[PDB]
Amino acid sequence: VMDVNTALQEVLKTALIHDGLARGIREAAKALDKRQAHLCVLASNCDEPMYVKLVEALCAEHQINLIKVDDNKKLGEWVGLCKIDREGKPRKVVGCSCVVVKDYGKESQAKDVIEEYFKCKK
Amino acid sequence: HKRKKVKLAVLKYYKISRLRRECPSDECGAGVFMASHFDRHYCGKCCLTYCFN
Ligand SMILES: [Zn+2]
Repeated sequence: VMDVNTALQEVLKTALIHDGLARGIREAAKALDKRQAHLCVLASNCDEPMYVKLVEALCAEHQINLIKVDDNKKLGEWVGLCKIDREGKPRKVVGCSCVVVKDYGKESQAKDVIEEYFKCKK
Repeated sequence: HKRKKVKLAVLKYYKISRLRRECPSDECGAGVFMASHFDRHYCGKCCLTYCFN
């Protein structure tokens, strides 16, 4: 079934290959303030309370759709700041807490996040 | 001797209430923050230096 996990992987890869993915918090900050965002997702595994609270306030300001991933390293692997190392499993994964989609890039299966938007709207 | 750049743990310019100003320029603004020194204000990427007494 086309769930939000596989569709999220798809849209994040598509954003990456078209250079429309701003990884981090400083880049997420300036991108969110510039009103050039399309989607934001933060990781549950953040011990810092100010980070999560700031992301909630900033996302709430422009009311963009929100997703969770529940693992800092998994989200880092998804966004693509890693080295493949001749296999599907990669090594030396860098945690990425927040990432904002500057551009979808290619309109392939982009509807699924909007489907999830209606699911939250419900 | 060479300069060794100092590291900061996180960025805290917010509380939505911003705690610094933003560079009034064509190229940059609304997201780039102007340094608030003890006397002056200064934008890093552009060098606009609003002195204030
Ligand atoms: Zn500037």
